[PDB]
Amino acid sequence: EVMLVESGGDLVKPGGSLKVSCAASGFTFSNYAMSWVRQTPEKRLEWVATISSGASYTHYPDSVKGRFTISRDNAKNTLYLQMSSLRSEDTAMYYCGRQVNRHDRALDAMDYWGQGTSVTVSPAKTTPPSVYPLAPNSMVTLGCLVKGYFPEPVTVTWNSGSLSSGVHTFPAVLQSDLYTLSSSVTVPSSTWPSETVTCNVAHPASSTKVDKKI
Amino acid sequence: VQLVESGGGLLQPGRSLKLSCVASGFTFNNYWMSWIRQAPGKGLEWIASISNIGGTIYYPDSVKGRFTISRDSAQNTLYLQMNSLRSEDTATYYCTRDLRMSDYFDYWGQGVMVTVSSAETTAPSVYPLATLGCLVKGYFPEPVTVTWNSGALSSGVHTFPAVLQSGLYTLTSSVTVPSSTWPSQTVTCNVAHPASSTKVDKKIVP
Amino acid sequence: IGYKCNFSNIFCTIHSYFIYDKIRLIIILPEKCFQKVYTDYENRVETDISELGLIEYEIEENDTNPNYNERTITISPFSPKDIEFFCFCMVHVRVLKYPHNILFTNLTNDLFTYLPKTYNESNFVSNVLEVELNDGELFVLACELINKKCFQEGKEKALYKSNKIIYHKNLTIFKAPFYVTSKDVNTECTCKFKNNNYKIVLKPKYEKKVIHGCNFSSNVSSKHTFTDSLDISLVDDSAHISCNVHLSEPKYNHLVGLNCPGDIIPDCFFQVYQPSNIVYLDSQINIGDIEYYEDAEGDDKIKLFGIVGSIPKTTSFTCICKKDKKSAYMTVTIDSA
Amino acid sequence: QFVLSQPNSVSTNLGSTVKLSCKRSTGNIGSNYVSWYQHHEGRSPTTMIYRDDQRPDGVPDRFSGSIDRSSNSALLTIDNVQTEDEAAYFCHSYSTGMYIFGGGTKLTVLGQPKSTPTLTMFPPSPEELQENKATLVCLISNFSPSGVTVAWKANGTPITQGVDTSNPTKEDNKYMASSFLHLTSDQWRSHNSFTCQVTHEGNTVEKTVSPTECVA
Amino acid sequence: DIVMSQSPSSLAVSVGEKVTMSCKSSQSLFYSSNQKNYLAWYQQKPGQSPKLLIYWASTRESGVPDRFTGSGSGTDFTLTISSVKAEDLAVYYCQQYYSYPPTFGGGTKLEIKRADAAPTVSIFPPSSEQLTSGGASVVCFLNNFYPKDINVKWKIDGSERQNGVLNSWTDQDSKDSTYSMSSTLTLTKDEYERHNSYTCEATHKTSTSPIVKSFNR
Ligand SMILES: *[C@@H]1O[C@H](CO)[C@@H](O[C@@H]2O[C@H](CO)[C@@H](O[C@@H]3O[C@H](CO)[C@@H](O)[C@H](O[C@H]4O[C@H](CO)[C@@H](O)[C@H](O)[C@@H]4O)[C@@H]3O)[C@H](O)[C@H]2NC(C)=O)[C@H](O)[C@H]1NC(C)=O
Ligand SMILES: *[C@@H]1O[C@H](CO)[C@@H](O[C@@H]2O[C@H](CO)[C@@H](O[C@@H]3O[C@H](CO)[C@@H](O)[C@H](O[C@H]4O[C@H](CO)[C@@H](O)[C@H](O)[C@@H]4O)[C@@H]3O)[C@H](O)[C@H]2NC(C)=O)[C@H](O)[C@H]1NC(C)=O
Repeated sequence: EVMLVESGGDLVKPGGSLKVSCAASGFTFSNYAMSWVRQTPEKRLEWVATISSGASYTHYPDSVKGRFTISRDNAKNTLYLQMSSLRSEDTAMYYCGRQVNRHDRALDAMDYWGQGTSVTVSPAKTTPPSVYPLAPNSMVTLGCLVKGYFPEPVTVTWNSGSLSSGVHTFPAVLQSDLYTLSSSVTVPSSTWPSETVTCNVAHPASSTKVDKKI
Repeated sequence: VQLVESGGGLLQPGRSLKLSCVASGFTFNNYWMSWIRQAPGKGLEWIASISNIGGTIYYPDSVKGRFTISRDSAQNTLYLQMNSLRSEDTATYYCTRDLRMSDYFDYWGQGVMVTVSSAETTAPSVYPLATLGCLVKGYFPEPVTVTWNSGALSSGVHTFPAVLQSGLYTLTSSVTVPSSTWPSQTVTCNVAHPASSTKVDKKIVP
Repeated sequence: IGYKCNFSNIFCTIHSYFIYDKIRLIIILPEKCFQKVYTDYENRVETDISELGLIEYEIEENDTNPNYNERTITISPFSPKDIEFFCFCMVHVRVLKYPHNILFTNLTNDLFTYLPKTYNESNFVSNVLEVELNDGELFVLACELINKKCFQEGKEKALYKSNKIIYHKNLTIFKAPFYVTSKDVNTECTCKFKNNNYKIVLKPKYEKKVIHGCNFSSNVSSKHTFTDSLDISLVDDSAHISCNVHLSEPKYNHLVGLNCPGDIIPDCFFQVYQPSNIVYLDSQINIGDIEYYEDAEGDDKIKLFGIVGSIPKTTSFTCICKKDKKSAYMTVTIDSA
Repeated sequence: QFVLSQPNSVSTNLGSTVKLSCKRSTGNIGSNYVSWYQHHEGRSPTTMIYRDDQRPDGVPDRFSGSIDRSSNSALLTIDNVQTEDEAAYFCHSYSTGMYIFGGGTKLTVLGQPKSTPTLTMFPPSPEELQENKATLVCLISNFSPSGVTVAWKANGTPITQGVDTSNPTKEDNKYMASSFLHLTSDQWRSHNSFTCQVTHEGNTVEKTVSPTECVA
Repeated sequence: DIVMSQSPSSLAVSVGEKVTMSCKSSQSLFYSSNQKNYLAWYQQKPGQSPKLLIYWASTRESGVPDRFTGSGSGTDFTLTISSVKAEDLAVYYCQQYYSYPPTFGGGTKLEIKRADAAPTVSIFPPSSEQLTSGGASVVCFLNNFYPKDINVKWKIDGSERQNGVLNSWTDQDSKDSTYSMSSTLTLTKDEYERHNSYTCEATHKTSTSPIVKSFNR
C-alpha cells in the first residue's frame, strides 16, 4: 500500500521556523515528484509548494515565496518543508501529496494524499488539558470531557481504539484564549459497570497523555 | 638542459612587455617552471610559478593581475606577460626549472634586465671642484665621458661611479696632480655625453 | 571532425558509441562496404547493412575527388544492439551501444517513429519544460530555433556546460557532463514551432557524489563525498601514506579523483606516475571519451575524471599529494575483465 | 608565513670554515625544505644545497647544510674557502604556494690585505651657487673589503634626507665608492660644519669642510 | 492565478438519486493539441484527508465508483453521481492544474435528506475531581437525530440563563446518517452549590414538548 505519513505539528510564535517531514513508503520515491498543500481552518485549500523528482526544480506561490522551503531526501525516501518568518495566517493543516506521473508533466493532480499534520501560530504557550469523566438503564451513554487546553488538536479514543460502533466525538470550541471539547460513546447497558471503559486523551504540543476511566 | 632568455629593455610606467624563456633538452611537460627576479641591491624575489601542464598556478600578491605566466608545450617556451609596470619592477628577471618534490630550482637561465623609469634622455651640467675633480650632475641615459685636457692627462684619472639621486645619474671624476702643476698650468675638464651629443669644457680656477 | 583511416597517402581498429559521427575511409571486400559487411569473419560471409541492428544510418560514397574513392558512414546514437561489422582490403568496426538514457523531445512535423517513447508540447507547462538529467545522459529534440542561440547559455549566472553540443540534421542534442561542480546550473533553448515559443530548461539531478577516491583534506564541510578520507596534516615527515583504490567490473560508471589540501604531482589527472615517470592517462587507459573535471574548495584542490565503458588493459597509475615535507600516495587500479 | 633572516656581509680568508645562517621567524624549519643557492655577480644563480643537506652533482664536499631545531635555522657550511667563492648565497623554503627567500649574505674572499679608505672632500662650485643650489661630495677610495657604511653629518647632527650613496664598485685593486648631499644656497652657508664619516669594519674615518674657504 | 468558482456552496439530496456538481474556471483549461482538460475532483470526507476522483475531467482513478462521471470542457465542468450512497457524503473540491499556480474550489458539501429521527438527550453532572479545581460544568449529550436544526435551552432552578454556554455540532454519520450536538453549562463552584435542580431542554421537530432531562443533587 502507498503510505505518506507526515510529522512535525506544534505551535510557533509569529516569526519562528519549523520543519515538517513526510515519510513516503511503498513505492519508487525517486520515480514520482512530491508537493505540499495546506487547508485553512475554514476548510479552504491552498497550494503550498511542489518539488521535482530529483530536487532540481521547485515551485512556490506568490504568498509563501522565499518564506517556505520544500526539500526531499530520496536516500531515506522522505519529503520535507522548512517554513520561516511565520504569520498567523500560516495556521492550517499541511498535506503531503504525490503528483501523478503517468503523463510526464511538472503540474498534475495528486494521486495519493497524506494523513496531514496541522500547525498553529499563536503567542499563548501550550497549556495541558484537564480530563473530567462523565458518568450517568438501557443503552447507557458514556461521556468524557476535555476542558482548558491550547492549542488544537487533541486525539481522543476509547479503550485504545477497541470501541468504535456508535461513538461520537464533539468538536472543539474556543474558550476566551483556550479550547474545550467532549466525547460520547454508547454501549449496551449490560456491559457497564461490569466492564471498564477508559477515555484515552492525548495532546501532542505538550506531550500530554491522560487515561481516565469512567 | 638550457634556458634561453629573451626580451628586456627600457620601458616607462604603464607599458607592457612579454619575456620569453626557451627550453632545451629535458622533457618540458614533466617539470615545473618559475620566474625569479632581483632588484639592484635587494634579495631574491619570487614572481610566478607554473605546473607541468597548467593545472596549478601561483603568484605573490605583489604582482596580482599585473603579471600572467604562460607556457607552450609545442614550442618549449615560457612567458611572463607583465602589465602596468612600476619603478619597483626595475630588476633582472630569471626563469628556472623547479622540482616540486624537492622545492628547489636545479637549472636557471641567463636573466634579462628590465628597466622601468620615467626618465627622459637629457644632457648633464658640469661643475669644477677644487686634487681637482669635475662634477657631472643629472645625466641620463648612462654613460658619460670625462677626460682631462682632451686625453693629455694620463696618470691620476680617478673617475668615481654613478648614483641615482632622483631618477638621474650623477658622478664625479678627480685627478691627483702634483703641487707644482697647479694653479700654474691650465687644468681643463672635458665632459661629453654621446647619447645626447654634447661636449662641455670647464676649467678649474678657485 | 570525426574518425578517419587512410590507405593511399596496418589495422584500422575502431570501437565507440557513435553520436552522428562520420567514419572516413580512403581508397576492399566484401563487395561494396557500408552496404555489404563481413559479419562472421571466420565463415567469411557477406551480410548486408540492411539486415543489421542499427536504427538510423547514412552511408556515403564520394568519387568527386580526383585522387581517392572515399567511403564514409554516419551512425545515429539510436542503436538497440551492439553491432559488429567488418570490411578489409583491414578495417574492423564494432559500433557500441550508448549506456545512457535518451530523452527525445520531438517538436517537428516529421513523425519520428524510430524510437517509440517521445516527449512533445503537451508536457510543457505554460510554454516551459523543466528536464532533469542524471550524471551522464543525452537529451535530444527536433525543432527549429529562433536566431539559433540554444543550449549554451544560462540565466542563473551559472552556465550549464556539456561535453558536446552536437547539431546535426534538425536535432539539438546535449551530452550531460559526468560531474558538474556547481549546485545550480541551467541552460535555456528557446525553440519555435507552430507559431508557439517553447523554452526547454535543463538541470542536473542530485549527483551521487560517490567519488571512488581519497580525500586527504582537513575539512568536513565538503561538497564532494569521496569513498575514502583521511587528514594529511598529522603524519610523520618521512611517513609514506598509501590510499589504493581497486576497481573490477565489466562496465564502468565511476568517478575517480582526490581532494588534496597541498599541491598535486604530477598535473593530475591528465598526467600520472606509472610508477620522473610522468605518463599520459588517456593513452595509459586507451579510451577516447574520458571526461576531466577539477574544483577548488577555497584552498583544497580537487582533481578527478570520469571513466564510462569497458577497459582494454589492467592499468595502474599513482598520483601524489604533498603538504610541506609530508607526502601521500594514491594508487588507482582499474581491472580489465 | 615566515621570514628568512640572513646576515648582510661576511668576509673570509682562503681556507676557512664559514657557516651561513638562514633564521626562520615563525614555524618549525624542520617542516619546509630549504635550498641554498650561490649567486655570483654578472652570472646566473646556481644551486649548492637542496632538501636540507643533499648537494647536487658538481658541488664539492666543501659546501654542506645543517638544520638546527634549537635556533630554528639552516646553516650552509663552506670549508676551505677558495678564490671563486666570493659570491652571494641564498636560501629558499617553499610551502603551499609560497616561495620565500632569504636576505643574500655576500661572502668576500680576502686575497688582498686589510685597507682603510682614503677620503676626499669637495665644496659646491661658484656656478652652482648662482643657481641657488648646493651639493657636497664625499670621495671614498682604495678600500677593501667593501663592508662599509656611510654617514653624512652637518654641525654634528646627522643630516638624513637629500643623500645618495653608491655601492662599492671595482675601479682599483681595491673598491671605490662615492656619496652626495643636496643642499639649498642659503642652507649651506647657514651651518659652518660638514663631515663625512665612513664605518669601515669599525674604523670610522672622517673628514670635514667649512664655508669659510679661500676665495679668488 | 486562476479563480475556481464552484457552486453551490451547500447542497442537500436524498438517497439513491443523481446530483450534478458544478464548477467553472476563470480561464479555459483546454489544450489545442492535447485535446484534454486539466481539472481534478477530490473527495474530502469529514474528519479525513482528501482523495482524487477523476483526472483529465473525465478519466477516473482506479478504485473510483463508476457512478462518478465527470463532464465539461473549456470553462464549465460538472460531476455526477449516478446513485448517491450513504458512504460518500463528502465535500467535493474542484481543482485546476492548467498553469501555475494550481488553485482549488470552494467545495460542495453533501448534506443529505434523511428519514426524520428523534434526539437521544443525556445529561451528565460535574465530576468530583472537577470540583477540586474550582469549576463545575454540566453537559447534555444530544446525538443521532435528524435534522440538524435544533435549539438547546438551559434551565437552572426554573429560571433560564444564557451566560457562558458551549455548543458543539457534529457532521453526518456514514452508517446512521445523523447529526449530534453537545452543550456545556460552565459555572463556578460557589454558584453550583446554591441550586439543586439543573435541566436542559431541546426543541426538536419530532415532539411538541421540549425534550427534557434533569438531575437533582
Ligand atoms: C513526433 O513523432 C511522433 C512519432 O510519429 C508523433 O506521435 C505519433 O503520431 C502518430 C500520428 O500519425 C501516431 O500514429 C497513430 O498510431 C495509432 C496506433 O499506433 C494509430 O491507430 C493512428 O491511426 C489512426 O488515426 C489515423 C488518422 O491519422 C487513421 O488514418 C487510422 O486509420 C487510425 O484510425 C495513428 O497512425 C502515433 O501513435 C504517435 N506516437 C508515436 C509514439 O508514434 C508526433 O506527432 C510527432 N510530433 C510531435 C510534435 O510530437
Ligand atoms: C503529443 O503527445 C500527446 C500525448 O500523447 C498527444 O495528445 C493526444 O492528442 C490527441 C488530439 O491531438 C487526442 O486524440 C483524440 O482526438 C480525438 C479527436 O476526435 C478524440 O475523439 C479523442 O477522444 C477520445 O479518446 C478515447 C479514445 O477514442 C475515448 O475513449 C474518449 O472517450 C474520447 O472519445 C482524443 O481526444 C489524445 O487524447 C491525446 N493523447 C492521449 C494519450 O490522450 C499528441 O497527439 C501528441 N502529438 C502532438 C503533435 O501533440
